[PDB]
Amino acid sequence: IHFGNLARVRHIITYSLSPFEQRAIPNIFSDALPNVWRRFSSQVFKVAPPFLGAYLLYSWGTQEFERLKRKNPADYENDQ
Amino acid sequence: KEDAVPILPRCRFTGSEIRARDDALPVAHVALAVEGPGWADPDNVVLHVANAIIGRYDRTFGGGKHLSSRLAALAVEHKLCHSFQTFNTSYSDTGLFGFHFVADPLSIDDMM
Repeated sequence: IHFGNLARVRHIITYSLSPFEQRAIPNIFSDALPNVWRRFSSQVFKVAPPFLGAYLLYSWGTQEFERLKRKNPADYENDQ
Repeated sequence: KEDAVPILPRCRFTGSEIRARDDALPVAHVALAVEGPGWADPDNVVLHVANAIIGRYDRTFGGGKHLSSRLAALAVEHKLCHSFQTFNTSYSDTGLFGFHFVADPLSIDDMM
């Protein structure tokens, strides 16, 4: 029994309609997408940054590793 | 125009709910209904016969656990409510067929 002991609530009214009287995925353009954008926007500058920094570090370290496998001509300039 | 009886624009029924909650009230009231046929329909007779089968109850009915109304018996046996009533409220072109019961906060679900 967890329904009826939860909280003391007073004066709130709610209106809802049967699933059969309304559309499942309504206003995709007027409401849906705008918010999807809203949400994306609000977050991008919090998430994206450290991932971008992670990328660079990866890129650097990867390339730097290959450069150290290549030969430096300055070791054979007087090997005649 | 003077001796012409105006036809009323029809009212649309909607399956839906409205919950006015106030835990500060002693008991809770719930009413549920489907759309009715309207005065003219013969079916209204059968509908009333139907509500006759379900009937109504209220803590003072002495018949108690022996009432013929099953819902009433259960209501008694399991202390389901303080009272309940069926109804077939008709109107010109529509109506409301349903029930309304009064119960304590913790017996609302079983009653329904």
